[PDB]
Amino acid sequence: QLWKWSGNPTQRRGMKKARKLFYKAIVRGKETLRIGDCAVFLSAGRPNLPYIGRIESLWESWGSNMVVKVKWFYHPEETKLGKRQSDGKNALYQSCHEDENDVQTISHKCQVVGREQYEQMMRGRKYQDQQDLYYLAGTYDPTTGRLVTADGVPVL
Repeated sequence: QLWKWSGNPTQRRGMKKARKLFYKAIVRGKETLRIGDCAVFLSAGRPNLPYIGRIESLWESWGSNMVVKVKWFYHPEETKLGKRQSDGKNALYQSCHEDENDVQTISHKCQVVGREQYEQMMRGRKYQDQQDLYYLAGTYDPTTGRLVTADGVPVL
């Protein structure tokens, strides 16, 4: 019931300069999590719906501190605009705003696919409101507040 490293690491420096050992993947029993896969985390603050992010760099510092750098997704409720009318279920807005967190705060691996792929996948199972599959709806920048659709269309 914990996340452990998987595979040989590589030593490097910098990245807020000090020394660390960067790994490529973590494992929790049956579950695997490689760099590039999307993961739902364990959130507790004021953000509305669960934080979901893409892993960019896993490392361990001196003292066995497991740190994961995450590029954040954004639910429609977390933007400066509310859930757009007819936005869709399980919509995620891509962002290029990243930060570091603890590796053990990862709830479970998830998938982020296109809208048509999302609707083709979620066609049968009656238990639809899950937390394992989401669809990309566009790009959101928290610094500017601007957000565009999955086709490059800014909104108001």
